[PDB]
Amino acid sequence: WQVLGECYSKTGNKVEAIKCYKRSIKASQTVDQNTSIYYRLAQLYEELEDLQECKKFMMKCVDVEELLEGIVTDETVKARLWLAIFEIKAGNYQLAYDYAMGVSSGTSQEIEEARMLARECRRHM
Amino acid sequence: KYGPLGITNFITPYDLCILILIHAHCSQDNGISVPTAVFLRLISPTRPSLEWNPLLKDNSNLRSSSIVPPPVLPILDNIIRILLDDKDGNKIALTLMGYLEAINGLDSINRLMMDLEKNCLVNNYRSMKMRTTSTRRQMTRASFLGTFLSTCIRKYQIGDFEMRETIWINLQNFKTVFKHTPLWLRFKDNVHIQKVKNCLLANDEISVEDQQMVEFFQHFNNGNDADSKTMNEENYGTLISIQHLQSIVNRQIVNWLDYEEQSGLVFDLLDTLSLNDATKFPLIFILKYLEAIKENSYQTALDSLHNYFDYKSTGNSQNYFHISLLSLATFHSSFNECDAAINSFEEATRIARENKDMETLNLIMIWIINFIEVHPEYANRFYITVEQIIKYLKNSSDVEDANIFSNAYKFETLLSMVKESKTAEVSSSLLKFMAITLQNVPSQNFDLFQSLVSYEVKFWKELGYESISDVYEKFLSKTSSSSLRNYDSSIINQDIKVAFKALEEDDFLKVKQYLLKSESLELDYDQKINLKYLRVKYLVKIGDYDLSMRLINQYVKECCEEVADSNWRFKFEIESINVLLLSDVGIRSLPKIIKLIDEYKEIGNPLRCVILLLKLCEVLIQVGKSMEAECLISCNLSTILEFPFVRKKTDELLESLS
Amino acid sequence: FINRELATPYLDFVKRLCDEAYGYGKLKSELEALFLLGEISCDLEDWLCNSVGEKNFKRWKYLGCEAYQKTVQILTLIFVPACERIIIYVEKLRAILQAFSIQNKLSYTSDLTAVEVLLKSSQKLLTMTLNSIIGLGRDETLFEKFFIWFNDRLHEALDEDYKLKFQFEDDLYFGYDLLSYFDRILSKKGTEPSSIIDVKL
Amino acid sequence: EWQLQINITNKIGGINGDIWLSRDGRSVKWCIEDQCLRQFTYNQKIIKAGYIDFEKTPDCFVVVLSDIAHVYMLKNGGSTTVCFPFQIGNAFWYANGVILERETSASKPIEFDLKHKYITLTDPMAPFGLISITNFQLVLFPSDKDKCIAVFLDRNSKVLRFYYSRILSSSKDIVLTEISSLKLPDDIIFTRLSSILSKLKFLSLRFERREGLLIFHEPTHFCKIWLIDLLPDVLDSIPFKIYGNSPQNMIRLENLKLKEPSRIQAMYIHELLESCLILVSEGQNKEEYKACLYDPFVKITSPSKNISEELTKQNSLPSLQKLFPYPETSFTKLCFEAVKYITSPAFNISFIFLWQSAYSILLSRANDDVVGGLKMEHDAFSLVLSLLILPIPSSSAQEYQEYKEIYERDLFQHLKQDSEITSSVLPRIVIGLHLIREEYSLNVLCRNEHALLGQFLRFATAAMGWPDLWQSYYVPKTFFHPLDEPPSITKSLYSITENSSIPLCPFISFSRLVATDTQVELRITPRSFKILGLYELVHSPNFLPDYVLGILSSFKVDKDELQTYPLGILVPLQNILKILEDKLSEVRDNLELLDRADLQRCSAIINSIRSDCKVPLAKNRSSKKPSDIYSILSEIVKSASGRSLKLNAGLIFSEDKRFTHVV
Amino acid sequence: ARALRDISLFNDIRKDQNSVKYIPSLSAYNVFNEFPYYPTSASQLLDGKLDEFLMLSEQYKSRLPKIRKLGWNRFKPIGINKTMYELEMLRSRARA
Repeated sequence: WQVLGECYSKTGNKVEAIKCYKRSIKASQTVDQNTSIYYRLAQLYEELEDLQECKKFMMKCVDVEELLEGIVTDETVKARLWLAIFEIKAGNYQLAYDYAMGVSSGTSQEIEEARMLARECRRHM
Repeated sequence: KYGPLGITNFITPYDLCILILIHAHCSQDNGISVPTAVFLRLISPTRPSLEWNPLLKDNSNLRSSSIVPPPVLPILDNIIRILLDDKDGNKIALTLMGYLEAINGLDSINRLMMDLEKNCLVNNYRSMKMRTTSTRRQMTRASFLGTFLSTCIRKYQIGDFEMRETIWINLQNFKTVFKHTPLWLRFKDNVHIQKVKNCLLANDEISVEDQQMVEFFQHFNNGNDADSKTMNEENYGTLISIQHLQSIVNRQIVNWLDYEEQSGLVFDLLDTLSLNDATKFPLIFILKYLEAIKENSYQTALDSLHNYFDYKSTGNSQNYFHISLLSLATFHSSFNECDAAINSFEEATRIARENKDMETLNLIMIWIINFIEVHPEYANRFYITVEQIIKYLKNSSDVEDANIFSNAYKFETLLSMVKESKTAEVSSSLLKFMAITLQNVPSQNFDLFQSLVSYEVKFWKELGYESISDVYEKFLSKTSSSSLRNYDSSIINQDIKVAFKALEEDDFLKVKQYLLKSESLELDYDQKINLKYLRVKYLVKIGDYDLSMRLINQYVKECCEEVADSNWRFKFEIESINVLLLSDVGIRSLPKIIKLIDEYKEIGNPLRCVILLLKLCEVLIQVGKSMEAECLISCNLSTILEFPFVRKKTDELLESLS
Repeated sequence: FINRELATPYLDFVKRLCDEAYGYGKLKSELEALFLLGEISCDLEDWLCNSVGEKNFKRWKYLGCEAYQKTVQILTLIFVPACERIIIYVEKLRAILQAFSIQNKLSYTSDLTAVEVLLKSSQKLLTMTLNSIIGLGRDETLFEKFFIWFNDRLHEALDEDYKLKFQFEDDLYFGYDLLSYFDRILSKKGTEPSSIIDVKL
Repeated sequence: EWQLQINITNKIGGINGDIWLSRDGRSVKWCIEDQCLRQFTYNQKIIKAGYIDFEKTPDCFVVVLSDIAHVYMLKNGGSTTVCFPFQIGNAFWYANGVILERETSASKPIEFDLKHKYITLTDPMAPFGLISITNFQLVLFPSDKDKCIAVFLDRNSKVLRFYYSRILSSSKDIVLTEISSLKLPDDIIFTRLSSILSKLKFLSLRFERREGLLIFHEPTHFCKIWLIDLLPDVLDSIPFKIYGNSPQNMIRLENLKLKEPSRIQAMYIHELLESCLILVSEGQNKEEYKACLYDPFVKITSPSKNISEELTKQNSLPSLQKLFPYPETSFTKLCFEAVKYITSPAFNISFIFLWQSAYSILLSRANDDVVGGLKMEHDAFSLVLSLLILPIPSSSAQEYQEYKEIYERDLFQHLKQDSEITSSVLPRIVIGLHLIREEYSLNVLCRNEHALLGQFLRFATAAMGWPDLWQSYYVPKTFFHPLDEPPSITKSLYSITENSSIPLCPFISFSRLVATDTQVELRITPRSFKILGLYELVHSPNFLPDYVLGILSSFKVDKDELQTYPLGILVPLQNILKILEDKLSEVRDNLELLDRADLQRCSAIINSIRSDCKVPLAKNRSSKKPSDIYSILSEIVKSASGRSLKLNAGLIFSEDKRFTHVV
Repeated sequence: ARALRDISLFNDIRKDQNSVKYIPSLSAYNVFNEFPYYPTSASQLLDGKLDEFLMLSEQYKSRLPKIRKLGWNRFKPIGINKTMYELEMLRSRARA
C-alpha cells in the first residue's frame, strides 16, 4: 500500500494518494513503522494548500517519538524542525522552544537549524 | 487440416514442398517448368522479417503496390489447390504428388538434399558458363530461389539426427492428413503418379530381400492398428517457421483492419501455441488485441496490450519503453477515457528526455496534435500549445523528415480554418500540405491522403461549391476511420448522415429515436457537435422554440470558450436567426446579422455572405417592406444562384415575391 | 509537353536500348530467369556490357526518375489547380445565365444542357487526374526497386568482384514488385507511348 | 443467449442502460441498445452488475465475483478492484453502497452462519462496515434513496420482517428496526438460493410520503400490498424506532382490485411514469396476453386491454416499457404538471389513463396524414377534456360511433358519473390552462401553441356557459365560475405603472387556489413570477437605475431571458441597461448581465485576487499579396532549414531627439 | 522516408536557395556457460530483435570444428613429449 501512494504521489494524483496511505496506516501492525508514513503524508496536505489539516498528523509523528521512549529517528527530525518553524509564525514562542531542544540530537544541519531557532524563540520568550 | 501448431527452426514439411517443386523445375528432364507466379506465392512469405509496430504507425511500408495473393497455409490440401487450378496444372500437381509418394524414408529425403547442393546450387555465375555440360539447370546463390535454398540447406545441416526424425514423423503425419480428404479420392488413381514415382524410385539396388523387410520397418512404426501402436510422444500436426507465421499474421490483421483467405484455419491454429513460441512471437498477443477492440472489451484489450509490450521491449535492445505509453495512451483515447490518456502521455515526455534521442521527440510531438485533433477541447491542458509545435516543426530540418512537413502543414490548415482566418491564407496553407503530400507516394501514406480529402471536402463545402466537393468525396474512404479514435466511430458517422437525411424527408420518428441513443453514448467531440447541432434542428421542426432558444445560446456560448471553433459558431448563430424570424420576430436579430455581414465581407467567404443576405431578405419581407427586398434581391440574384443548397430556399422565396 | 518532353524521350531510350538491341519477349523471360535463377546467357552478358553499360545506366536512371517525379509535379501542381478553377468558372457561368433567364424574363431561352456537359466532363477530368497521380505514386515505387536490384546485376557482370551491398532480405514482397515492373515496361501495351499515362484519353 | 437484469442501479428515477449476462455467469456486456459497450468476462461466477454511485459522487460500474469486486470508472478515471474477508453469496445495491450476504452452504451437508453475514461498503478504498439490527435472508432492500423499507425473510419461520432502515455515514453504517410482520400462505412452498428467491417477486413503490410494497407469487397467484404512511412526527419519535411500537392505523394489507387477480402473469414498475403506476400483465389464452395499469395507493386502475404475446419475455422488457405512451414533447408536460398540482391524485392518474387511451386511438385513426407532431398530444389533450365536459351523445349519433371506444371504458363512465369533480374541478383546470396561456403570452418564441390553447379555451367556455367577458377575451372584437373577471398579466402590469388610466388591480394568481407553497408555483410559471417581481420593484417611487442590476441578478434573469419578450417589458429595461452602459465605470459586481468584457474581466481578475479563474488571453486577429504557387513552396522549404520593446521606446519617449543624442 | 530531399521539387529549390549498445535477452542466455551470447554482426540483430535461428546457426558453426580442433595443444601422447600443434609447424618449415 505504501508503494501505491508513491506511484500516485509521483504521478500527480495527490487526491488519491491521501486515501492510499490512510489504508496503509491501518494495515501496519506496529505504530513505530508509521513514522515515515506520517511525515510524507503530512507533506501531501501541505501541497493541498491546507496547513491546518497537516498539523494533526504532524502531532502524531512527533508524539510517537515520546511514546517510544525517545526513539529519535530521522523522519521525526524533519518533523520537529518543520513544526517549530510553523509555531514561530503562530506567535507561540514558548511552545516552539521545547521542539528545538528535543531535536538537538539529529544531523549536523538539523541541530544548527534548531539551535538557531532555539535562540530565536528564547529571544521573544 | 487442423492440428496443434508449433514453431520450428528446422525444415518444416511445408518447406520440402517447395524443395519438391524446385527439383522438378531444375531437373528439366520432364520439361515441366513451374510458373513464376507459383514460386512467388510460395517462397516469398518465407522471406524473413517485416516488423509491424502495434500502433502509432499504420501500413507505412506493409502495403504492397501490387495486390498479392494471401500466404498459403502449410497443408497439402491448400498447396495442391494452387497448382490444381490450371488445365495442365494436373501435370504439375501430380509431379508434386508423385515425389511425395516416392519419398518414403529419411534417406530419400537426404538424397534430395544432397542432389541440390552438389549439382543444382552453385556459388556464383562465373562458373555457370564453364558448366555447360550439366543436364540440369544450375542456381546462383544471390538469386531469389538461390538465397532461399541456401537457407533451407543451412537448416538441414544445423541439427543432429533428432531433428531429421521429427521431419519424417511429421511429414508422414502431414501426408496422411491429405489422404483422408475428398480431393485425394478424386486423385486415387492417375497413372502419371506411377510414371513419375518410378522415375526416381529406380536404382533401388535391391528388390527381393531388403524390400520385403524395408516395408516392415516402415509399417511397424506406422499406425497399422493391428495391435496397440508403439507409444510415442505427441507430435504437432503443423510446423511453421517464425517468418512464415509473420506473413500470415500480418496479412490477417491488415485484411481485418479494412484469392480467398482461411480465417478459421488461421485463428484455430494460432490458439494452440505452447506459450513459449508466443514469447518468441509476441505478435500473437496483439492479434487478440485487435480482435478485442472489435467487440469493445476493456480489460481483455488491456492485458493483451500489456502482454505485447512486455515481450517486445526485452527482445529488442533499443529502448521502446518510450513507445509503450503512447500505445497505451492511444488505447485510452480509443475508449474516450481522455483524461487517463493525458496522464499516460506526460510520463512519456520525461522518458524521451532521459534517452536523449532526438528522433523520438518528433514521434512524440506528432502524436500530440493527432490526439488534440480528435479532442480539441483539451488544448489548454497540454504543457505545449499547438502553435508552438507548428512553428517548431516547420523549421525542424531540411532532411530526414519526409513525412513530418506533410504532417506539419495539415495541422496549420486545421487551425487556420478554425481560427476563421482569411481565405487567402487558408488556401495557401492547404496548398502547401497538398503539394507536399502528393509529391511523395500517396498510396503508401494512406492515412494522410484520406485526411487531405476530408479537409479539402470540408474546405470547399464551407465555400459552398459542392461541385468541387463532389469530386473529392468519391476519394474519401468509408469505414476506414483512423487510429486512436474508437472503432465504431465509422458506424456512428454513417448513422448521423442517415438522421440528417431522415430530417429532410420529415421522418421525425427515426430521428427522435436516435436522439435517445445520443445522451448515453460515448462520442467524439466532432461527433458530439453534430448530434448537438442535430438536436437543435430537430426541435425547430417540432415547433417548440422556448426550449431550443435556451438551448442554442448555451451551445454557441460554450462553442466559443471551451473550443474556439468559429465555423460551428457560425452555423449555430444562423439557426438562432431562423428561430427568431420564424416566430414573426426577426427584428431582434438585425444587430446580430449585420455584425456578421461586414465581418465576413472582410473574410470573403461568399457562402457566408450569401446566406446572411437571404436571412436579411427574409426579415425585410416579414416587416411589410418587401418592396426594397425585391430591389436588393434583383441586383444580387446573379451571384446567389452559384450555391446549390441555397437555391431551394432562393427559389422558394421567388414565388413568394411572384 | 509531358508527352513530348517527358514521356516520349524516356520510352524511346527504353525501346532503342531494349528492342533494337536484344528484343522484348526474349528479354522478359530471360530476365525472370536471371531474377529467379541467375542464369545469364552469352548474348545477355553482351547486352549488359556493350548495349547498356555504365554510361547508359546512369542515363536510364536519370531519364526514369524525371519521367516520374516530374510527371507527378505537373499533375499535382498544374492539373489540380486548373480543374478546380474551371469548375468554379463553369459554376459561375451557369449562375449568370440562369439569373438573366429570370431577371430579363425574355421569351426566348437558351438551353443550359451545354453547360452541364462541361461541368460533368470537367468533374470527370479531376477525378481521372487524381487516379493517375495515385498510379504514378505506385510507379515510382516499382521503378526504384527495379534499379536498386538492376544495379547489383550490372556491376556484377562488369566487375566479377563486386560486393553486393543491397540485400533482398530487406523486403518480403520484393519479388512481386520487381516482377510487376517488367510487364509494365515490357508488353504490347507498354510498347505504346501511353505506357506512362493514358495520354490519348 | 443473453439474459437481461431487472434492477441494477440506484439513480433516483432510473438510468438509460442495459446489462446482459451470458448463459453462464462469465460475461457482462453493458450494451446500450444494440452497441456493445464495455464488456467484461471472468472465469468465476458473476454475481451482479452495478453502475451505482459510491457516496463520492462517482459514476462507476461495479461487478461482483464470488470474493472479488471490480469497479470500473465510466465517467472519468481508470479501474479499481477490492477483496473481501470471506465468500459472498449475493450482493444488493443500496444508496451509496452495496450490501453483501455470505454464502450459506456448499457441498451434501447444509450448515450456515447467523451472527454476522452482511457487509457495508461506501467506496472501494475505505474499510467495510457492519450492519446494525435492533428488536434471516435479505430478500429485498431499498436500493433507491427515496424509499426506506427493507424486507427480511427467515427460511424456517416463513414469516416476513419489515424494517425502517436509515443510512448512517461518517463501524455501523445501516440500522434496521422492525415494524410489522407478514405470514406466508401455507400453499407457498419454496425449495440454489437465487432459484429459491426467483419464484418470489417484490417491488418497491412510493408516492409523496406513502410507499407500498408489492408481494407476488406466480405459482400460487398470491398478490398483496403493504402500505405505510411516513409521518414526520411518528418516524422521528424515539420510542417508535428503538421499541418498534407502531400504531395499527398506518399499517394495512390489501389485495388488488382486479377482475381476475388469480390469473396475473407478471408485473413491472412503469419506468417512464415515475408515479406509483405499475405494469400488469394478464393472459386469457396461450397466444394472447392483456396488459392493464393499476395504482396501489389510489384504487384507480386502467382498462387498457393491450394485447402482446411475445413481449411477455424478460429480455424484451424495454420494448414492453416503451409500449405504453407518455407525452414526450415539451408542451403538454406543463399541462400535465398543472393538472397534477390542481387535481386530486385520484383524478390525476385516471386522466393519464384516459389520455393514453385517446392518444392510442388517434394513432389508429390518424393514418400518417402529413407529419404528426405537437398537434397530436394537443388533440388528444383537447378531446379528453371535451368528452369530460360535453354530455354523452345518444348511441345513434355519428359522434358517438367515432368515439365509442372511449365511452364504454369504466374510468370514463366513473369520471362522468362523479358529479362533484365535474362540478368544481373542471373550472379549476380551465383556469389553470388559461394561466398557462397567459404565461406563454410572455414568451414571444412560442406564440404558435399559445394560440392553440385559445381555441380549446374558447371551446371550454362555450361548453360551460361562462360570462361573455371571458368568451370575448379571446375574440378580437352546471359549474359555477369562482372568478368573475379573467386574470391577465398585461392588465395587471398596466395597472402597476405610472400614468396608468386603469385603477389598481391585482393579478390574483393561482398560488392561493393551489393550496401549496410558491416554490411549486415557481417552476410552472417562472416568467410570470419574475416579471411581476421586477416591475413591482422598478416602479417604486424610490427606485434608481443602479439597483436594477442587483434586482436582475436576484431574479435569475440572463441575457437570453432578456431577449425573449413580446416588446413591452423589454423596451424600457433595455433602455435602462443602455443608460447603465454609460455611467457605470466603478466595477459594481454582477457584470455578466452586461455586454462589456473589460469590466467583467477586471472583475474576474479582482475576484481571483480576493479569493487568493480563467485568464483568457485575447488572440491577436492580425491580417497582403497572394503571390504564386512556386513562391509559396520556395518559402516553406527555405523556412524549413526586443523589437516590441524598442517600438514601445519610440512611444515611451517622444516629441524630441534627446534619446538618440545620448545613445 | 523520402527525407524531403528525394522529392525532386524541394531538392531543386534547396539548390537554388543555396546560391547502438547491445543488451542480452533471455533467449541469449543459455544453460551451460553463464556467459551470454554476444552477436557478431548487426546483421544477426533483426530490427534489434535477436533472430534465434541465426544465433543457433553461429553456435553450430563454432562447435563443429571444435571436435576437429580437439587434439590441439594440451593433449600429448606418451613416448612423444611434443604435442601435435608443433608437428605441423615443423612440417610447415620442412617444405618451406
